Amino acid sequence: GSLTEDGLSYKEKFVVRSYEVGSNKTATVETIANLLQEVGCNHAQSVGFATTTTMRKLHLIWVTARMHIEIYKYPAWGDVVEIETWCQSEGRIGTRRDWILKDSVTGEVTGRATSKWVMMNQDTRRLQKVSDDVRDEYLVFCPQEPRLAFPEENNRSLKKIPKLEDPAQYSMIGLKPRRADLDMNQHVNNVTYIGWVLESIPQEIVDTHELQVITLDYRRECQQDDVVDSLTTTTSDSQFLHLLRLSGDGQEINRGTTLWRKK
Amino acid sequence: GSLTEDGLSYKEKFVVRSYEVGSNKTATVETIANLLQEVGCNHAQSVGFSATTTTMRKLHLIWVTARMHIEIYKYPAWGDVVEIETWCQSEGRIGTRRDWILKDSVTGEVTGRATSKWVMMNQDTRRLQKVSDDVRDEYLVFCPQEPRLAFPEENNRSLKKIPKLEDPAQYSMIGLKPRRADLDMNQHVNNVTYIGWVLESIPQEIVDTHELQVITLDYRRECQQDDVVDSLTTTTSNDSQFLHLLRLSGDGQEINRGTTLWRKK
Ligand SMILES: NS(=O)(=O)c1nc2ccccc2[nH]1
Ligand SMILES: NS(=O)(=O)c1nc2ccccc2[nH]1
Ligand SMILES: NS(=O)(=O)c1nc2ccccc2[nH]1
Ligand SMILES: NS(=O)(=O)c1nc2ccccc2[nH]1
Repeated sequence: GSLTEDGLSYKEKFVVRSYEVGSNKTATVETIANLLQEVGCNHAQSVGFATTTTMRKLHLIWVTARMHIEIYKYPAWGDVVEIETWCQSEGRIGTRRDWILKDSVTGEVTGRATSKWVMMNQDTRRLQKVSDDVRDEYLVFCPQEPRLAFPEENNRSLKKIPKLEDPAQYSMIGLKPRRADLDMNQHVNNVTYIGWVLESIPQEIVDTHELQVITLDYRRECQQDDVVDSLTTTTSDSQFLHLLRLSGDGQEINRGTTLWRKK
Repeated sequence: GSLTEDGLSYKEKFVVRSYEVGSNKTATVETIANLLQEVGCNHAQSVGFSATTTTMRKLHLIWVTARMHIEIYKYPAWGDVVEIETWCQSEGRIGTRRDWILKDSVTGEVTGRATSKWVMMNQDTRRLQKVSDDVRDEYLVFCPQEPRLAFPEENNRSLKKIPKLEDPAQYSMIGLKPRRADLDMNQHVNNVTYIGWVLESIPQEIVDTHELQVITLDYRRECQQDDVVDSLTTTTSNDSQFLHLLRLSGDGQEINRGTTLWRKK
């Protein structure tokens, strides 16, 4: 992988692996989300990091508030996918990381993704606005004119998501993370939550449809000793409303929506 | 990746990913096992497979793992390049063996080795059978004919008999179940998931103070998509050794048994 000519974005190519594909012999949405995360990490590394030196002193970190992914074509096993990523400052609200997925052979856009990030103290877990000091250190690595993976007005990446009401139409209960679900800092990897959301989608939908769009809001993290219930209700293509909550007290950890296209 | 000059083995390089590493910023044993599986798949593809031979597909026969043995001396760090060489060997009518050698691409030193025993099974009845001559002839042209062992040694750990853990277990992790990411393209539980489930009953204190050096796993029965598993461990022991058992949560039907050896950091 490498930074582009202007040094304001990063590209990397990936060969889709045998264990990364589902029943259709194409990459799962979890494989795609892991690849987006990997190219974001390589981008941060290439420009010197995604914590700045002043964030490290103040015990501040970037946390995902929302992830939105749209896939037109999932790459097949053995195919090469090229992913371009970049970051943008959204004033004192936080930052945004965007991605464009392309088929390396044709050059066509096969997918796009966007994510909203907020600044949090690692210890108290309290959200803070972005200070000028931190903003100035990040801006030299971002394009200053707008660059949006989802430019369109009233697009699906910025839609408000409601809270699923009991009883849910479908459910998968007692979900718990194992060591492979954790990142290097022993926190549950963000991609695991996408997997848990999808566990309450019936197998008949997965067998007859392809997932086209997924929007996920992250409210609270699942700890290593927590147990999660995944709830889904059809709102309609087929659209669903989703809710992840702790198995015991019913504390919300995530909410989202999915849109599926008939094969 | 590519077949070597003689066409009897296959090599591939991998850059260790951010999500593939544990707390030490080095690859997990599950990442290593996924990479071994990936290089085995690429080897089969390079020599014409899609690893079912012509006679196997008409007879509804497949290769299934009976045992997996992995020894790691050094886990590659995040961003490091690991080179893996793999090859197959016929073991007469018993079945086949796939071996691997892991190397640090910069130094060329051997950082790990693995071996696996495979048996022929009818896909539908699940009945094991010996390898026929017609099938054996079809895969011998892709294997070295003189012995080539990742584990040569006379009393090596890869061929040791594993006993059945007796109740009560010292440690346990109950109610483990697969999610869609744990399945392969054929909707069967991926073999690597079982390694993860075995490791779930190892205490976090062992994981924090030791590195896993050796793992031997016997596969007895598969976990179906609607099954629930209990992972059991008892210490059998500088180094710490454990005896492992995976069984179905309900009737206690054995699915796997194994051993692990851990060395103090
Ligand atoms: N909320 S989180 O993204 O799961 C998270 N919180 C964290 C605190 C310290 C270090 C890493 C963290 N990752
Ligand atoms: N973080 S976890 O993957 O949920 C986890 N923590 C563990 C501590 C001890 C034993 C098993 C464990 N599994
Ligand atoms: N026993 S197994 O390795 O989980 C397995 N059985 C199978 C039957 C048909 C197709 C793939 C399979 N994988
Ligand atoms: N155990 S699994 O094969 O990952 C799985 N999860 C499921 C959720 C809903 C319907 C069928 C499922 N199969």
